[PDB]
Amino acid sequence: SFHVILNKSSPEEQLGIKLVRRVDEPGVFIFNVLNGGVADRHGQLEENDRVLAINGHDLRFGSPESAAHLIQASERRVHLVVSRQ
Repeated sequence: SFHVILNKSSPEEQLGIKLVRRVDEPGVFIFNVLNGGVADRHGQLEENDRVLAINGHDLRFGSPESAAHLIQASERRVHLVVSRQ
């Protein structure tokens, strides 16, 4: 796994990542990265990356709903632990 730090300019700003579940395996995955958004401009995240944790909260067997809630909860800093096949 590897670390990605994204910073929100405002607490309500979205990261520009659509997170999804999969029918046949556990995990929270990136479906797409929105052009010009925070994640896109940072440049590291790719489609199909798995989000393993956000700000120290484990998402290995978590949901995109929990991920969204955690992203929103942070005032600015979003520390993602990510894996890529």
